[PDB]
Amino acid sequence: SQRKAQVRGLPRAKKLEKLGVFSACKANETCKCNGWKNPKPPPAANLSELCRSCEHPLADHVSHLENVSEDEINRLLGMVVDVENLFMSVHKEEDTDTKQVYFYLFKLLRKCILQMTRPVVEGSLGSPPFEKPNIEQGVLNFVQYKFSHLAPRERQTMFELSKMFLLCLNYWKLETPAQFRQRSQSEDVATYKVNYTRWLCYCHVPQSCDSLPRYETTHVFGRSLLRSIFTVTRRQLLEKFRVEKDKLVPEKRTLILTHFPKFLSMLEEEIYGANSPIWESGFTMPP
Ligand SMILES: [Zn+2]
Ligand SMILES: [Zn+2]
Repeated sequence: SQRKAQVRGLPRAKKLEKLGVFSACKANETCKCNGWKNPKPPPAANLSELCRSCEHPLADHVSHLENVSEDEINRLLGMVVDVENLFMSVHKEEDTDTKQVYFYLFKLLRKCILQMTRPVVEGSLGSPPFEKPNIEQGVLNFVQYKFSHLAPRERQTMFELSKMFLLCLNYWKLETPAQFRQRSQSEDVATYKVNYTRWLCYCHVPQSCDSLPRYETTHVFGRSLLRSIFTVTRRQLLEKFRVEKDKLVPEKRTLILTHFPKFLSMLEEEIYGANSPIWESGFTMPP
């Protein structure tokens, strides 16, 4: 997000050079080049410099940008930075499933710069939302269902803990399907791999690469994903508390220690219990 700020502050000539790298040549009706390649060994390139690949000037790769607005140039530059970022991540990524998603998104964004379009993810994985009621609604229903009768102070503390839990879920990294496979039944794995891919494309990667449409984990998923992940999230949360507790202000420290474990235990019952009412779209409280 800081390399983004820096490139968006450059003179327009330099911005066009950066974009020319990812832009189609229109020197003539037959040139099929998809990007200007600087002929110099690796201050703005002159528009007359000839592409290494196709020998047509930079001008002919960026002429479509001559009259576009400043904000549209900056949107495109954002995609360039995300393309650079995804490219690094693809090469660095050990996990197959993750690497393939990063590579799909890399190609998607590169193609959008080439076509001056807006990215949208597409494939057999479907599009959001994935399940209703979603996690955010389930958790709201849970707080009403179990805690409505508490005194207003204790009730506020549960609400605050619910908001913290939802914020955690929205930034927490899911297990890879390979990790999930090591603790689960083999037939559960294919369904988790679809949800993990959805999660990466719609939720997690867009947090780092904001040219992609961004959806909250807790808004597009529901009980099924929550059943897959919750026991690990819970373990990770309680462990993180053990590590960080003493950096919290004492009021928060005490409240987490004495109310959060039970909140999580009680939510676990509603997540996995066949008989829970909080996952019905019709959920309401008595008058
Ligand atoms: Zn050309
Ligand atoms: Zn070219």
